[PDB]
Amino acid sequence: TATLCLGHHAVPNGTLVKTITDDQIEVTNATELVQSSSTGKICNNPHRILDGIDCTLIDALLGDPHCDVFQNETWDLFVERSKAFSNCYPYDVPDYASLRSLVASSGTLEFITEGFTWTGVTQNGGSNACKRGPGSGFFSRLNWLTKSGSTYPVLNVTMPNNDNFDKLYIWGVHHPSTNQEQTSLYVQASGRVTVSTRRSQQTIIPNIGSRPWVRGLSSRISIYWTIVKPGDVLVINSNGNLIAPRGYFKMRTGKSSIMRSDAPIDTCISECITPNGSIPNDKPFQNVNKITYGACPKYVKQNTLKLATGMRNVPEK
Amino acid sequence: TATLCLGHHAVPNGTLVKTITDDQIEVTNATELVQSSSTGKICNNPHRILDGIDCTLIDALLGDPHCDVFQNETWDLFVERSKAFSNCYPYDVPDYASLRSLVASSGTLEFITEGFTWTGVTQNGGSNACKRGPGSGFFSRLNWLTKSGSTYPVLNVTMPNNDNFDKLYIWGVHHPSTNQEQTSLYVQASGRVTVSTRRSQQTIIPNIGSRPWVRGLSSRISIYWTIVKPGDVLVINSNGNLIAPRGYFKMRTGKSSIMRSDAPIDTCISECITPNGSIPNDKPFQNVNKITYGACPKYVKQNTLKLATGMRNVPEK
Amino acid sequence: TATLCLGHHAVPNGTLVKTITDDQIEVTNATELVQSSSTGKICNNPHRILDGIDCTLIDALLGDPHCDVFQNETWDLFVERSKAFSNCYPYDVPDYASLRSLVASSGTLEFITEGFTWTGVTQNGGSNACKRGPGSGFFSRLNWLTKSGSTYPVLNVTMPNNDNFDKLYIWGVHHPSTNQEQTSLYVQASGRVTVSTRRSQQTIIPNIGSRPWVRGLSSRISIYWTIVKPGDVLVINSNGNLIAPRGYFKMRTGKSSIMRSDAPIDTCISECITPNGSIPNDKPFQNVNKITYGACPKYVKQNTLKLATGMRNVPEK
Amino acid sequence: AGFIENGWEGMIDGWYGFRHQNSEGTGQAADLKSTQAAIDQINGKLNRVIEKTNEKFHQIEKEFSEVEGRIQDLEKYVEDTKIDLWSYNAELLVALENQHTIDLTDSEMNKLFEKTGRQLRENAEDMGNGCFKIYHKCDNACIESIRNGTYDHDVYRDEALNNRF
Amino acid sequence: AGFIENGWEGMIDGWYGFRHQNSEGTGQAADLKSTQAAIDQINGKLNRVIEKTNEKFHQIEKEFSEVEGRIQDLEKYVEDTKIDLWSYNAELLVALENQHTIDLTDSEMNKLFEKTGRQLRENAEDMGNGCFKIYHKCDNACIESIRNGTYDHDVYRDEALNNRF
Amino acid sequence: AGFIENGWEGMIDGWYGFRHQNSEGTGQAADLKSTQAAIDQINGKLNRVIEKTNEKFHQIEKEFSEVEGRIQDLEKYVEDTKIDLWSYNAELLVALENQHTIDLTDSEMNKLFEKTGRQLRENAEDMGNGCFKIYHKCDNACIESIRNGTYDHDVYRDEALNNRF
Ligand SMILES: *[C@@H]1O[C@H](CO)[C@@H](O)[C@H](O)[C@H]1NC(C)=O
Ligand SMILES: *[C@@H]1O[C@H](CO)[C@@H](O)[C@H](O)[C@H]1NC(C)=O
Ligand SMILES: *[C@@H]1O[C@H](CO)[C@@H](O)[C@H](O)[C@H]1NC(C)=O
Ligand SMILES: *[C@@H]1O[C@H](CO)[C@@H](O)[C@H](O)[C@H]1NC(C)=O
Ligand SMILES: *[C@@H]1O[C@H](CO)[C@@H](O)[C@H](O)[C@H]1NC(C)=O
Ligand SMILES: *[C@@H]1O[C@H](CO)[C@@H](O)[C@H](O)[C@H]1NC(C)=O
Ligand SMILES: *[C@@H]1O[C@H](CO)[C@@H](O)[C@H](O)[C@H]1NC(C)=O
Ligand SMILES: *[C@@H]1O[C@H](CO)[C@@H](O)[C@H](O)[C@H]1NC(C)=O
Ligand SMILES: *[C@@H]1O[C@H](CO)[C@@H](O)[C@H](O)[C@H]1NC(C)=O
Ligand SMILES: *[C@@H]1O[C@H](CO)[C@@H](O)[C@H](O)[C@H]1NC(C)=O
Ligand SMILES: *[C@@H]1O[C@H](CO)[C@@H](O)[C@H](O)[C@H]1NC(C)=O
Ligand SMILES: *[C@@H]1O[C@H](CO)[C@@H](O)[C@H](O)[C@H]1NC(C)=O
Repeated sequence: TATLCLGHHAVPNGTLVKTITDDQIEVTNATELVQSSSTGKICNNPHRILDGIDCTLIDALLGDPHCDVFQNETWDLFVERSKAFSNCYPYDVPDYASLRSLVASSGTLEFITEGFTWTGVTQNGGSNACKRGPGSGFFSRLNWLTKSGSTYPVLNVTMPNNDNFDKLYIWGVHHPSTNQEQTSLYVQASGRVTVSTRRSQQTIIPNIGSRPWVRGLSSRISIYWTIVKPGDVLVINSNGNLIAPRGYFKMRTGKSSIMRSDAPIDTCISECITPNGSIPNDKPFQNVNKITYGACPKYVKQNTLKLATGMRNVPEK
Repeated sequence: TATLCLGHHAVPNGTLVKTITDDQIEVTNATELVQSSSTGKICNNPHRILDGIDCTLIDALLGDPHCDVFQNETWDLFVERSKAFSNCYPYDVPDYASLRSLVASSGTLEFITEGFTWTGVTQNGGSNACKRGPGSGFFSRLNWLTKSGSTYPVLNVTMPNNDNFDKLYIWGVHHPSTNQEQTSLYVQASGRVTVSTRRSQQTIIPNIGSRPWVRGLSSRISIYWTIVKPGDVLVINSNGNLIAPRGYFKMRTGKSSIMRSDAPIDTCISECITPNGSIPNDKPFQNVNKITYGACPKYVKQNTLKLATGMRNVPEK
Repeated sequence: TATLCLGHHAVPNGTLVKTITDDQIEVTNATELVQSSSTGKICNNPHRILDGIDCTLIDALLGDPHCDVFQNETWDLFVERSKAFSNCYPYDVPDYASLRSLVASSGTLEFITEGFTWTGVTQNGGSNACKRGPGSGFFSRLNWLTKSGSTYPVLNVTMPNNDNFDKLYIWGVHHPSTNQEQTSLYVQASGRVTVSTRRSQQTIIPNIGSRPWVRGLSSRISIYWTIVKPGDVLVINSNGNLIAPRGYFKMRTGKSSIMRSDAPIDTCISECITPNGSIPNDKPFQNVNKITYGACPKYVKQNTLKLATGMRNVPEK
Repeated sequence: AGFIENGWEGMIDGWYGFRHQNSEGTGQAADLKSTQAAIDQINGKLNRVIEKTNEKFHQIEKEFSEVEGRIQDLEKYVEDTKIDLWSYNAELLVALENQHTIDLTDSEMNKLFEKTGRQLRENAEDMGNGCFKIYHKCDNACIESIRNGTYDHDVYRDEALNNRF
Repeated sequence: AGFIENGWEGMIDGWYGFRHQNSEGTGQAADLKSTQAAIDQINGKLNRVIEKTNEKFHQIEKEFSEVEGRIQDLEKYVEDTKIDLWSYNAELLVALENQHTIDLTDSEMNKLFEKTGRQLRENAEDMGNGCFKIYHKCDNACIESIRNGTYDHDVYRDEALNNRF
Repeated sequence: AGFIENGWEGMIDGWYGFRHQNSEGTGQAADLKSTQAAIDQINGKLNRVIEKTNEKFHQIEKEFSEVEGRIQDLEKYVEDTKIDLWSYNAELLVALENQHTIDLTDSEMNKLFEKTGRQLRENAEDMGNGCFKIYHKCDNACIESIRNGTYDHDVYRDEALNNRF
C-alpha cells in the first residue's frame, strides 16, 4: 500500500483578522485597508497647488498690498496658512464663508478692468492703514470714491453684460466712525448704496460709529458681491460711501477648491491631498482626515482594518 | 448494471452576473434591477398633475394676468416649464425658494378675500406693465394702495385669526425709481411697512432708485409673507409703499410638491414621476434622475445591475 | 450490530426569523433587537437633568421673574415642557433657534456682572408686564436704559476681554409703539444700536408701531447676541433704545444639550434619554423616537427584528 | 461531478433531474422537489425581502440655476452623500444576492446527489462524474423507485455486492 | 439525515449529540464540544462584532412647530435620509446574521456526522437517516469510545466486515 | 482532516498540495490548479469588486473656528452621519470579505480531497486525517498520475480490494 496526504501550507507567524463567525482568526497573510499616515507634505502634482503664503483667499481677491503676487492667479487647490494675516483698511464680509466658497470653486482671480465712469467724485482714495510702497494706498481691485470739491452727486452707472459668461463684481460700503467724517469725506448725512440687476437688488445703509481700533482705524468697510449673467445689466446707485468695483472677476466652473493647512509643498506626485499632507490612495479607507481633496480613500473612524489575503493559518505544532 | 446520472439544465446562451468571489459568472437567467429609461411623458394618474403652462408657481400665487386660470387650483404635483415667463409689474421675492416651497407643499391656491379696510388711501392702483384686458392692471391677489387727494395716513389694520387653520398672507413693498415718484404716489419722503403677529414682526424699508428696465419700468415690488395661526392676529402698519393683501391663502399639509420639467402630460397611469417623464416602479433602483416624486425606485449611479434568477450556466460543449 | 444516531435538540414551540434564502424559518431561540418601549420617565442619573418647569431656556437666560431659580444653573440636558410660558416684557429673538442651540450646548447660565458704566441715562427701568415682587420689573440680566432728565447722550462703552475664555453677551433693542413714546422715553426721533468687536459688527434700527397686545403691551424688545473672544473688545454705541447687557455668560464646550418632553423625572439610572422617557440601551436599535440623548440605540423604522440565537427548530411530529 | 462537467441543454421539464441508461435504453426526467425548492428561494429573494420601495413627496431642490454659496453647497453635499451610499448598497447587495443564488443552486444539486447516494447505499458507486454505477439490473420501474424515494436497497444487495466485489 | 427528519425534544444537556441502541438497551448523551462551538460563534455574533452603540449629545432639531422654508426642508431631508439608511442596514444585517446562524449550526451538525463516519471507517454504514449502522457488537463502553474520539476501528474490522459483506 | 489538524510549513511551491509515502520513500508537490483558483478569487476580491475610489473636489467646510448656530449644527450633523455610515460599511464589508476568504479557501481544500477520493474510488480509504490509504502498491509514477488526474482505478481494483477486504 501507500499513503497520499492532502493538505495546505502554513506559515511560522500569521496574522489575525475578524470574520462574521470569529472575532480573531489567524490567517497566512492579511493586508491593511486603512491609510493611517501622511508624508507631512503636500505634493505639487498632478493638481495645481497655490500656496497663499500670508494671504487668505479674500485678501487676494480684494487686493491687499501683500497679496499683489496673486493677481490673475489660478489654482486647483488654494492653500490657506495659519500665519496668514490682513494688513489693509479693516473690513468685514457679511456671509464671508459664501464668498470664500464662490471664489474657491471658480478657481481664478482673473480680473478685467471695466470703463466705469464716476463723475463729480474723487477717485482712488487710500489710507495709511493700507500702505502701498512708501505712501498710502488701498485694495487694488476697489475704488474708494469721495467728494469732489464741495459736492458728491448721486452716482448712477450702467454696465451691461454682452459677453458669454458670468461676471463677478466685488464692491463695498464704507462705515465712518463719526458724523464729522461722513460729511467731510462724502458730504452726506445719510448715505446709501444700491446695486442691482434685472433679477435682484441689494441696498446697504452705512452705520456710523466707533469700532475697536484696528491698524489705527476705528472705521470699517463691508464687502458685498453680485453676479451678472449674460444679457443682464449691472446698475450702481449711490449718494455716498461707495467702494466701487474697478471691473469684474471672470467666473468659471470646475474642480477647484480651498483647504487650510500648515503642511509644506514639495516636488512629488499624489492625487489625494489632506491638510496633514498628501496620502497614498491605494487603500479604500483612510483615517488621516475628514478634509480631503482629489482621488481620496473614504474617511473612517477605524485606525485599522485587516483583510485576509489567504487561508487560515494552522501551525504544525 | 445501470447508470443513473444526476444533473441540471443549461441554456444555449446565458447571461453574466457579478458575485463576491467572481467578477463575471454565466448564469441561466438574470434580471435587471436598474430602471434606465422613461416614457418621456408624465402620467396624469393616480396623482393630480397641474401643468403650469407659461406660469411659475409664484406668478400663479400673486395673480399675474396670464395665470388667472390657476385661481383656487389644487395639485399633488405642480409642474413648471422652461418656457414660463412673467408679464406683470417687475418684482422680487427675498428668499424666493422658501416661498416656492411653502406654497408647493401646501398644494393649493385657495384664496379667501377678507374685509380689510384701508382708509384715506386710493385702492386698486395698476400699471401698463401688467395689462389686464385692454387697460392697466395688477396682480389679482394684491392691492396697490396710493395717496388719496393730497394725503396718505398711517394705516393701522387688524385682522384676527378666529378660524381653526393657518392663514398665509402675501404682501409686498413698493420701491420707486425716484424721489419724485414716492412723493407723488404716496406723498411720503420715507415710507415703511410693518407687518406683525403676537410672536414675530417684519419691518421693511423701501429703497429708492433706478434698476435696469423691465417691461418699461425701472421700479420694483418686493414680496413678503407671514403666517397667522389660530388665536393669533395680523396687524399691518404703514405710512407708504404698501402692496396690501386682499385676503389669505388657506394652508394645508400633505403630499403635494413641485417639479421642473418640459415633458408632456398624458392619459396613462404611473405612481413615479421624474422630470424625464414617468417611469415604472417594478425595479428597486433607477438611474433616470435624482429628482423624483411618488412611489419611486432609489437613484443609483449604475446604469445596470444584474441579479441572477438561476444557476450557473455550464454548456454541454 | 448497534445503531448510533446523531442529531440535535428541538423545542416544543420555537420562533420565526428571516434569512436571505427564507422569509420565515423556525428556530429554537431568537432575540429582539429593537427597543420599542420606554419607562415613561426620565432618569436623573448618570446625566444631570435640569427640569425647566414653566421656563424655556431663553426665558431662563434672559431672567424672566418666574425663572429666577435657574440663575447660575448647569445641565447635561435641559428639559423644556409644553406648559412653559413667558411672563415678562414681550420679546422676540431673530434666529431664536441659534441662540437656543448656543446656550443649550454651552451647558451653563453662569453669569458674571461687569462694571459697565452708562452715563447720562437712567438705569434699571421696568414694566408692569414683568412684575417682580409686588411692583414693576424687568429681565434680571438686562438693563433698560432711558433718558435722564431731558437728555440721552450717545453711549460709547468699551469692555475688553482680558480673560482666557469666550464671553457671551446678550443685549437687545426696544421697539416703541409710537412716536409719542420714543421721544418721551429716550428723547430720540431715530434710535440705533451698534454692537461690535474687532472682527464683526451688528447695527440694529428700531421699528416704531403697534403690534398685537401681549400682557397689556403693544411694544416689543428684540434680543441679539455677540461673542467676544480673548484679546478682543466689546464696544457698544447707542443713541436710544438700548437694552444693555449687565455682564456676560461664560461659554463652555461639552456634552450638554436640550430636549422637549413632558415626561416626569425620577430616581433611576439610564444612559439613554428620549422625549418619551429613558430607555434601555442593551439592544442595537430602537423605534421609540428619533430624538435621543446619550448612549442610545440607533433609530429604525422597524418595530421588531428577530435575531436567531440558535438553530432551526424541527419538531419530532 | 457531471454537473460540474456540464449542464443539460436537453432538460426542459425542471432545473434539476435525472438521466439514465439501463437494459430498456435511455431516458430523462426532472426532479420536481429540488426544482421547486430552488425556485421558491429565488422568488423570495427577487422580492422585497430586505428592501422595499418608499414613497416620497416634497424634498429638497437638487438642481440649481444660480450660484448661492453655503446652503447650496450643503444641499449638494447631502444629495451626493445619499447617492454614494445607496449606490454602494446596490453593489454590495447585488453581489451578495448573486453569491447566495449560485451557492443555493449548487447546494440543491449536491443535496440531490447525496440523497440519491444514501438511497442506493452499497448497491452503487460514485463514478466521479455525477453518476452512480448501479451494480444490479435496474429497469425503468427501479429507476423511478429511486427517483421518487422508494428504492429498497435490501432487495438488491445480494446481487449488487457480487457485482461490486 | 435524521437531523433533517427531526430534532430531539428530549435532548436537554446540549445542542448536538448522540442517541443509541445496543444490546444493553438505549441511551442518549450530548456532545459538548460541538455544542460549545456553536454557542461561542453565536455569543460572539450577538455581541458588538460589526457594530456598537455610539454616544451622541447635541444634535439638530428633528421636530418643528412652524413652517420655515428651505432650512427646515433640508434638516428633515437629512434626518429622513439617515433613518432610511440605518433601517436598511438593520434589515440586511439581521437577515445576513440569521443566514449565517442557520448555516453554522447546520454545519456543526454535519461536521459531527462526518467526524463520526471516519472514526467508524468501514465498520459502519450510513443509513440515510442520520444514523450509522454499526456492524459489530458495540456495548456501552464502545459507544462512549466513539463519542469521546477513541474508537479503534482496527479491532472491529474482522467482525464488522463479515457482517457487512 | 489533516488539513484541520495542521497545515504544512514545509510547503512553499503552492497553497494546496499533496504529500506522500510509498516504497520509494516520501515526497511533496503543490497542486497548482487549486492554488491558482484560490488566488484568482482572492485577487479579484482585493480589487474594486463592490467599491471604488471616488474623486471629490469642492465640499462643505468640516472644521469651524467660531460658534454659529443652526447651519453649523447641520453641517456637523451631516458629516458625522456620513462618517458613521461609512465606518459601518467598512466593518461589515471587511468581516464579510474575510468570512468569504476563509470559506473559499477551506472549500478549495475540501474540493481537492473529494476530487482525489473519487479518482481512487474503491482502491483507497479515507483515514480521517486528510489522508488516503491506498491499498495497492503505488510508486512515484502512480502518485503523479493521481496528482495530474489520470489515475485509472480499473487497473488496481483486483489488488486493492484484496488488501482492503
Ligand atoms: C489679467 O487678465 C486681463 C485679461 O484681459 C488683462 O487685461 C490684465 O492686464 C491681466 N492682469 C494682470 C495682473 O496680469
Ligand atoms: C468711543 O470709544 C472708543 C474706544 O473703543 C474711543 O477710542 C473713541 O474715541 C470713543 N469715541 C467717542 C465718540 O467718544
Ligand atoms: C492631522 O491629523 C491629526 C490627528 O492625528 C488631527 O488632529 C489634525 O487636525 C489633522 N490635520 C489638520 C491640520 O487638520
Ligand atoms: C375660492 O374659494 C373661496 C372659498 O370661500 C370662494 O369664496 C372664492 O369665490 C373662490 N374663488 C374662485 C376664483 O373660484
Ligand atoms: C439711471 O440710469 C438708468 C440706466 O440704467 C437710466 O435709464 C435712468 O434714466 C438714470 N436715471 C437718472 C437718475 O439719471
Ligand atoms: C433626464 O436624463 C438626462 C440624462 O440622460 C439628464 O441630463 C436630464 O437632466 C434628465 N431630465 C431632467 C430635465 O432633469
Ligand atoms: C454666579 O457666579 C459668579 C461667579 O463670579 C458670582 O459672582 C455670582 O454672584 C453668581 N450668581 C448667583 C445667582 O449665584
Ligand atoms: C393700532 O391698532 C391697534 C389694534 O391692533 C390698536 O390697539 C391701536 O390703538 C391702534 N393704534 C393707533 C395708532 O391708532
Ligand atoms: C413617543 O412615541 C410616540 C409614538 O408612539 C410619538 O408619537 C411621540 O411623539 C413620542 N414622544 C415625543 C414627545 O416625541
Ligand atoms: C415510485 O415509482 C414506482 C414505479 O413506477 C411505483 O410503483 C411507486 O408506487 C412510486 N411511489 C411513489 C411514492 O410515488
Ligand atoms: C472514552 O470512553 C471509554 C469508555 O468509557 C474510556 O475507557 C476512555 O478512557 C475514554 N477516553 C477519553 C479520552 O475520555
Ligand atoms: C501524469 O503523470 C504520469 C506519470 O508521471 C505521466 O505518464 C502522464 O503522461 C501525466 N499526464 C498528464 C495529463 O500530465
